[PDB]
Amino acid sequence: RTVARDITLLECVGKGRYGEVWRGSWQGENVAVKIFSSRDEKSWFRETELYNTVMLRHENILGFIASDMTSRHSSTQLWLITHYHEMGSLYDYLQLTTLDTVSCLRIVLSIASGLAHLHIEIFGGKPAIAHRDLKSKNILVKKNGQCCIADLGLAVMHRVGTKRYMAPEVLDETIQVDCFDSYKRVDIWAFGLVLWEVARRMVSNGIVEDYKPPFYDVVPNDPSFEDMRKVVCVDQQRPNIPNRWFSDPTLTSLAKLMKECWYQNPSARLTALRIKKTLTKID
Ligand SMILES: COc1cc(-c2cncc(-c3ccc(C4CCN(C)CC4)cc3)c2C)cc(OC)c1OC
Ligand SMILES: COc1cc(-c2cncc(-c3ccc(C4CCN(C)CC4)cc3)c2C)cc(OC)c1OC
Ligand SMILES: COc1cc(-c2cncc(-c3ccc(C4CCN(C)CC4)cc3)c2C)cc(OC)c1OC
Repeated sequence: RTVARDITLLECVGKGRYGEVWRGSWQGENVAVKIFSSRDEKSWFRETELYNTVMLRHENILGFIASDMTSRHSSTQLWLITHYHEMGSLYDYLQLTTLDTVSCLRIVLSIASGLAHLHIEIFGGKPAIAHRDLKSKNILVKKNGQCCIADLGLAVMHRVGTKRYMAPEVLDETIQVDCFDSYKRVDIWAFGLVLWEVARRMVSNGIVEDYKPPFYDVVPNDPSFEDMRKVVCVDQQRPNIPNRWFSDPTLTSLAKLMKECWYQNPSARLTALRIKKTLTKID
């Protein structure tokens, strides 16, 4: 039996402290190849351990293909190989695309669908999973207008999260760390922020907001843990809802939904399944 494993790396589509992502080719088809820095080996191990536990398969979860460890002279090479989404991240896409009502709802309901799939325990099945680093750079846009959730390097089954998206209980270190539901409620906070980022790009009455990240007006770039704690915990600020949203029934409903993801009390926040149901009744 022939096992053709060689992947041709073609173009770098992302570089950071995590390492690099490449468009590659295997047997005539695009794949995405994440090459980990030694600094972030634990993210490869965690995502590989999760996929060795449960082979997640969902239209709104980035599709797993392979985990590879290769011995080198003086180092270990760690690759994660997935489906390739040529439209890139939601963060990328929102910069220079605006949305209509149908495309905005389709994006957010697809994210909610992927998140509820992670969060749910299925018996007889899958363990419940919290993501712990949900953000617009960790969501990819597919050609059919739905999105998928990426990067399970911090996920927990039943590195810290991106500080801009951290829930108040994470910033004030009150999170109930032994309690799995706490981690779902941290994802819901982050989902609300992503919902806000997308909703801003939905046109109503000839108006749209420019792309901005959550809290762009109250924290610096690369905000510190203290910068975030002061805004979110001490002053209890939340992202602005522009007046123009209140002329549009879809954005009026989405504003209500995002507020129900942002309660200071984590147990007051909506569940991913309740968010899905609410989105299916909008429009
Ligand atoms: C090891 O490494 C890599 C391997 C491959 C790869 C290439 N051809 C064929 C395969 C294959 C799949 C599945 C079976 C099954 C068939 C039914 N039988 C009852 C059990 C066995 C056999 C062979 C694979 C897995 C790709 C890779 O990357 C693109 C690899 O590198 C990560
Ligand atoms: C890793 O990824 C890819 C792998 C392959 C691939 C290559 N050789 C063989 C296979 C295979 C054959 C047969 C079985 C059996 C298992 C049990 N039996 C009861 C029925 C089915 C399983 C596996 C596959 C899946 C193709 C891919 O794409 C076309 C892959 O994706 C990029
Ligand atoms: C968030 O995280 C992961 C993401 C991915 C991933 C999957 N498909 C496509 C991409 C991508 C492709 C292309 C662009 C650009 C470049 C071409 N053009 C100039 C504009 C568009 C951006 C992004 C990525 C980055 C894979 C991962 O692992 C293998 C990730 O980590 C888990």
